[PDB]
Formats: sequence, structure tokens, C-alpha cells
Amino acid sequence: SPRIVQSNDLTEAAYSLSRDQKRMLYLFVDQIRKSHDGICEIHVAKYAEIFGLTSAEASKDIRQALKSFAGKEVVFYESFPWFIKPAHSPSRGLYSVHINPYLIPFFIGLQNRFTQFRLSETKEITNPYAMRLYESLCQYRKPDGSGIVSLKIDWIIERYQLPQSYQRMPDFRRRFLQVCVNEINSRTPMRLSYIEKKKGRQTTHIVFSFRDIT
DNA sequence: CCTGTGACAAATTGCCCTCAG
DNA sequence: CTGAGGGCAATTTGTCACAGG
Ligand SMILES: [Mg+2]
Repeated sequence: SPRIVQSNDLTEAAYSLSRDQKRMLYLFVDQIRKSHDGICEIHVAKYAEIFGLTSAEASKDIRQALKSFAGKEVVFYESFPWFIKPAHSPSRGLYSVHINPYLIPFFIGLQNRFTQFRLSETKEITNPYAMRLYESLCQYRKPDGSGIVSLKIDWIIERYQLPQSYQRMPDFRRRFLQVCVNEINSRTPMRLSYIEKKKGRQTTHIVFSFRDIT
């Protein structure tokens, strides 16, 4: 699929979006790059095509995901509103959106540091936290297509804005870690495992090690 | 403290059914 | 045929109360 290239800033940005909302942002960056005012646009047939949905169901996703963008902010470690104006359909099947102009810079490398991947790697993932992990792991991918990275549990909870109940490690393992690891080792070209780093009686970081299936 | 696990309810998800250009 | 709406049941995800170390 098209190859996405977002800055690590966003990749590490703290926010809470849905699958459909994230799928939507991918396309927003893409189209933006190969294009700023932020005034992007989305088509239902294309969307329905890329992600394999019926024209109808793709309409549900875009329409609901566009409302759920109201009031949501992005915190680049400076908080920013995703949109500055309500989305709107000028033509049947087409939606026009005004991404906060002030956000293009971040959505664009602006420097050597950045993250990239193809839509095929992340189009089969369902859990938005898993989409988050994958992208982060891709921030450490080497030309080989593998890597190893240690992440602070703290950082993960704060950036991925995980549910409060995942502050209790036994629940973070079950609902977040195990879940996202499997999802990736099944819906993406990545094959990964992990080791828990400890500080006596408590897990502090998570050591992720991954290698490309191909 | 810190773990793992069973219940439970709110969310999601892929389908299904209509209807107006 | 599209795509804008209205629903639905089966999973999932987010909480929490317990036993044990
Ligand atoms: Mg959907």
C-alpha cells in the first residue's frame, strides 16, 4: 500500500484515537505529504477499497470517526486540537477536513528523525493500542527489518493513554501486552517477543525484540 | 506490595436491511 | 449500483473483587 512517513514526534505524541480514526490519519498524512493548509479530503469508495470494506460500512466508519474527533487534542512532548472546523461532505461519498494548520510541521519529518511503514503492515490490526506499538517498534526498525527496543511502562501508559486500570501490571499484561503482541504476530509482517525489565518487585520497562517475517 | 483469574458491563466489529439519487 | 442511515449479536476491552506469595 502507500508508504507512510510521519515524524517520531507524532509517533511519540500522547493522544487517544480509534482504529477508524487512525486509519483516517494515515491517509491524512499520506495525502498531505504528496501535497499546506491542512484542508484534506477523503473519499468513501477509495477508503472502502484500501481497507476492504463495503461502500456502506466504510461510510459508517468515516462518518462516526469524524464526529469523535471533536474535542480531541494532541500533546507533543504543547497540546493541539486535531481539527479546527467540523468535517463536511461537499459531495456524496466525499468528506473535506481541516486539519489544524499548526500540525503540519509535526506530521512532517522536518528533520532526519522519523518513522515509516506501509499501510499493509497496519491495515489488518484492530486494537488501536496495537497500532501504536507497531508504529513505535517501526521507529526502531533497521534496514534489515528488525530491531530491539526497551520502553518504559510509564511512557507507554502516558503516550498511548492506556485505560486507568492498566496501571495495575497484572491487567496491563492481559489486556494490553498479550493482546497487542498476538495481534501483531498475526496481522503484520512482524514477529516479535518481549522481556520484562524489573526493579526488584516491579516491572519497569518492556524489552521488545522483532524480526521481519520476510 | 505484587500476581493471575473469574465475572460483568460498556464498546467494537463485521454483517444485514432500507432507500434516495 | 453507491453511500447515508438504522440495527444486531458475538467478541473485546476496561474494571474489580478475590486468593496467594
Ligand atoms: Mg465499522
